[PDB]
Amino acid sequence: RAAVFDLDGVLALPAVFGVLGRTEEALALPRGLLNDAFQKGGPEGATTRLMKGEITLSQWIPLMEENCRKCSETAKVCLPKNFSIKEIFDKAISARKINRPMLQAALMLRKKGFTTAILTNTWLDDRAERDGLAQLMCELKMHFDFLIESCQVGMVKPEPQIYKFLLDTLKASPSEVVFLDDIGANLKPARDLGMVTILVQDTDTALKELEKVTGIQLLNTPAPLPTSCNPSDMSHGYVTVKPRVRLHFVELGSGPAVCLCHGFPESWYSWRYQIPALAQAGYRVLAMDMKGYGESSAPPEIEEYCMEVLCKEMVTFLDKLGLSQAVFIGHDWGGMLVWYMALFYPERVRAVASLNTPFIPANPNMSPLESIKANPVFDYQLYFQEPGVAEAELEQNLSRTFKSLFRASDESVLSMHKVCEAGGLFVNSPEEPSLSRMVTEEEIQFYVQQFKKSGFRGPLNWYRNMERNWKWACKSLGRKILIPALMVTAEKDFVLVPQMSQHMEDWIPHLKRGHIEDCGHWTQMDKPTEVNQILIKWLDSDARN
Amino acid sequence: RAAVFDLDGVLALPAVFGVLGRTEEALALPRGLLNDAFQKGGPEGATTRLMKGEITLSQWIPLMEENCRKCSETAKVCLPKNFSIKEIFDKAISARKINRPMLQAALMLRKKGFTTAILTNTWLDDRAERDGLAQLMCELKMHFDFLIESCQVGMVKPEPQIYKFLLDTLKASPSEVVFLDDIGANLKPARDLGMVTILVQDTDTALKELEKVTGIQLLNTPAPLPTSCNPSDMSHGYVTVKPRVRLHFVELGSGPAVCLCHGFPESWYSWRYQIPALAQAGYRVLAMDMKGYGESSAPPEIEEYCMEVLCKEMVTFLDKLGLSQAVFIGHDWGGMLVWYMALFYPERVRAVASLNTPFIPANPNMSPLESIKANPVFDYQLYFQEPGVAEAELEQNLSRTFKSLFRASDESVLSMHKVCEAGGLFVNSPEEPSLSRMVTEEEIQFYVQQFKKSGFRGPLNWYRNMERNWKWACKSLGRKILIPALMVTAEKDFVLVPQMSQHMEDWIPHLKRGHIEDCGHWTQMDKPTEVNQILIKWLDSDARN
Ligand SMILES: CS(=O)(=O)c1ccc([C@@H](CCNC(=O)c2ccc(C#N)cc2)c2ccc(F)cc2)cc1
Ligand SMILES: CS(=O)(=O)c1ccc([C@@H](CCNC(=O)c2ccc(C#N)cc2)c2ccc(F)cc2)cc1
Repeated sequence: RAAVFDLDGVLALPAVFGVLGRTEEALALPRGLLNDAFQKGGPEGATTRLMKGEITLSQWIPLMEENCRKCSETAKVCLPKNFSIKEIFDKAISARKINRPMLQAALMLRKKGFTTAILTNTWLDDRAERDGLAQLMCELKMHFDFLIESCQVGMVKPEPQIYKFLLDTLKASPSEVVFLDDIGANLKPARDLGMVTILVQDTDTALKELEKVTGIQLLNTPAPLPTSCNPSDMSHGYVTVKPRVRLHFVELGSGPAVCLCHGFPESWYSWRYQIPALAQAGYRVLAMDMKGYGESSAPPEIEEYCMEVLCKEMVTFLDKLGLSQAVFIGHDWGGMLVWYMALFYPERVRAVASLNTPFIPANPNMSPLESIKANPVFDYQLYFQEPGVAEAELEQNLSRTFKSLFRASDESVLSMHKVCEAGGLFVNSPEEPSLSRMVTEEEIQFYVQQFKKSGFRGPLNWYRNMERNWKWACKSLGRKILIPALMVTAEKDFVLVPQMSQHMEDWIPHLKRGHIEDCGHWTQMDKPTEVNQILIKWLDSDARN
Repeated sequence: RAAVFDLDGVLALPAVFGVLGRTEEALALPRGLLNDAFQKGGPEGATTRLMKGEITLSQWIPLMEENCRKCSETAKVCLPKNFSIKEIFDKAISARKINRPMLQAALMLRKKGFTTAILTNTWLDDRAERDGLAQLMCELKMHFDFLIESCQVGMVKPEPQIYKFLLDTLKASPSEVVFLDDIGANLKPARDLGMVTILVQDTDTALKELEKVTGIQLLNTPAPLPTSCNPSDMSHGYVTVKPRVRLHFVELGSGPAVCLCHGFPESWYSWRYQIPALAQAGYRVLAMDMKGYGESSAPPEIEEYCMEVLCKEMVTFLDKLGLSQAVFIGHDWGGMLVWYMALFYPERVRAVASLNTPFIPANPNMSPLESIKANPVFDYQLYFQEPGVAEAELEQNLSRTFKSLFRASDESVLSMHKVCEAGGLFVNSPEEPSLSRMVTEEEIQFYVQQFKKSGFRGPLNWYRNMERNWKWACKSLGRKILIPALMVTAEKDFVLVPQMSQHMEDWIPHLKRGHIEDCGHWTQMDKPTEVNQILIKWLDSDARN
């Protein structure tokens, strides 16, 4: 089945066309005058030339002016002193926003296997403010299989040929397609060809008709998840920071650079729900494969994964990309890394935020090993110390590893206490775990394929530098973090517990906080919507300025 | 040999330290008061803690205030009502600019085989305006082999240990190193260790001493070329636009996106002289391998290289990167592509500029083949038509191909007239051309290695769509280009001659122009300095806003 949506008055409101009407009233012009001038000449008039791509919007403005003068002349009325078609359309175009419920329905239909398309009468926009529209189309168009624009195909609704062209690109028969439009005249040829047609006035009634005919719930459905990433559709970047070390990243959006740093044992892909949201919010997102992971290099030496070297390489990464600063947002081990970036390279850090991981200053009077002992839930970290032991258990069955790890707070385990005595992470774990509700089998297989390259040696080495990190961290014991900073705690992270962050204000006076209840350790995919809301509010506040 | 430069008062002026003096005068304070408060406590004072990285600049401010109060108390003077150390240093830091002649000397020394370094007493900067400094250090640091900062190594000049640390990272003996500094006290330990030392007051005298001791001309040398790109040091991006098509690009900088499009038969690397300049000027540069080239995909089908498909893929490229617009700058075939982007996708084009290639509207009354015949210098294009003929000649000896093509206007040939009758491009060409003054043997071998992947089939296919491009271009004959536009002509391009652009104002009313005399077809490497000046002035005018 197929579903086809118009843009103006359907996926975007208010219909620019509906501004003519409101404008007429405001200026106290005769009803319909502006709409009349707009369509004047029908098939051979200025506006049809515009919609077929014969001329640009800026060439059209003067033509529209002329039609307005002729219409006012005929109607025996005068147009206002500073009457300006340029200004009127600027405002109408800018006012138009995405109709979220209609978009949501479109996403549901595609998710359930429909091929979807936007078919729109539109123009080539060369106005100085054309970027606003450019941004609208971009956001919408990514959610659809096809976008057919009159000005690119040289055809316009309601000409019968464009409907045949639609069916051809849909590779579907008319009876297999639903077509939604707010303009009855433009529906007729669709109906004539035999497709199901919906006349959109109010969105809710339209979606009622739409769910009735497709047999799929579209109205009053549960809150959808944020948009995710298809790895194959992303821009992949590669930067050599040292002769044998290259960092891979995925990049999306424009605006202030935002560098996302994942935890153990994860991937750039762990940010899949924030990447599109942050980009759409006006940021240039750079989601790293951290050293040891995925398409980034994974040298064997333990020392290659100490915080001092990892931080230095992140600075080099910025240097090579030509960035003086980025905002750094980290989760888990990535969260610890970003605190040290703030502490040692404040000049390069526009702002810093950590999910789950608190900033804990080094204790100069206690070995890090001792500190780890003094906390039952930290037992698995000692298990990780001896090279080879954990690698073997984690690498044995990768699908099992990730299905056991990536689980919501209710779906547990694992129980990271008494792991050493038990003799392993999964010693009490099923061979074939159920799939957690947070992930799909396909998402799990992505992580599986990523870890086939380098395995767990690199990732585990992040844990094998306790003494070295402690020494380096001690150098910072006189400092405070005084750049913009955000700490997000997760109620149900049973290792990185919210109370671990209780004293951070001592080191970070102006610290801002967020808190997510009913949220386990895997914050980004556990509660993506709330994560996105927290980060975006904080970015627009403390980074973007 | 090695050369080591201080930052403040050497590679950057004025020395922030020299603001204390000017500030004292402006406020009519006792001479030296501010400088005294700044150094108070010597080895154990607040400022030494700052320079060793014990505390940040923002923690230091209050300490400096206190020292100022104590000094004024002792001197029996009062400090002004709104005396503010924060404000004073903000201004001093911002005023500091790169000392271009000193940098130039450093570049020459490195070019001639010196290992170079910056050794600086500096601080961890967590001020709200820290990015200004971040940007200074970034620009400087890329030109040096090492940067040693006191606050990162926990040592400060003039402590003897930092000089030993310098020598260790230089891997050189004292007698092999020259050390330039504006502070005599900081030179002594260097001199004591036996290195050559230069006390920098005025830059010119310092460079006089420097050239005398190195035996290399540093003063009043010819204008250097702009900074180039080392392919291994760049960020490389990859985007799949279609199942079998991926576009590779190099990316540098932040700010408005600027997409550079090369010509035939070139590479992203053809922009090597503009990439660093444009980034430094405040743009995010994306230099493409165009379809058919380098690390981009090279499908065999001729139709894959028509303008309609190439343009559509560039739009998809923007879509996947999350960019609503980019400025498009093209040269040669890239220049033609960018004109069509402006014409068919104005919404996505922030601004458009072409080097050499004029915009020539399609002639609806003449086949493109006919038009090509009507111009002797276009003869080589007919030679290119039949698949396989030109590929064989261009692929036979790649080094020869590029050494013959990439030549300044005086160093010619080739003579692209009567190529068909002659039976080939190089039929009158030497087997082993001399190396043009525009390129090095190493640059030539880069192009050689790039074309080993896909050869010339893809690139030649750009020429094999004359009829198809003409048909598509005819659809635009009613339009004008009304977005910001720049045409740069080159006096000595004997194919894309400046007079070919004479009527462009008819189609592009607000067209801006640049013109480069004594410039051949290979504009970017022929006259990189002037290209950079023209583009940057136009960007800051018509794109950046
Ligand atoms: C029981 S639960 O709440 O669901 C939960 C589940 C999984 C984990 C993570 C934790 C990984 N992170 C760190 O070990 C870490 C340590 C120090 C700093 C510092 N500084 C940062 C991260 C984990 C644990 C064991 C694994 F084999 C894989 C992943 C945490 C809580
Ligand atoms: C004699 S000189 O002045 O030094 C000179 C040297 C080399 C060239 C370039 C020209 C390539 N470009 C185009 O053929 C082109 C055509 C139409 C549009 C359009 N629209 C764009 C480019 C060239 C020519 C032959 C080659 F084998 C390789 C490269 C031009 C002038």
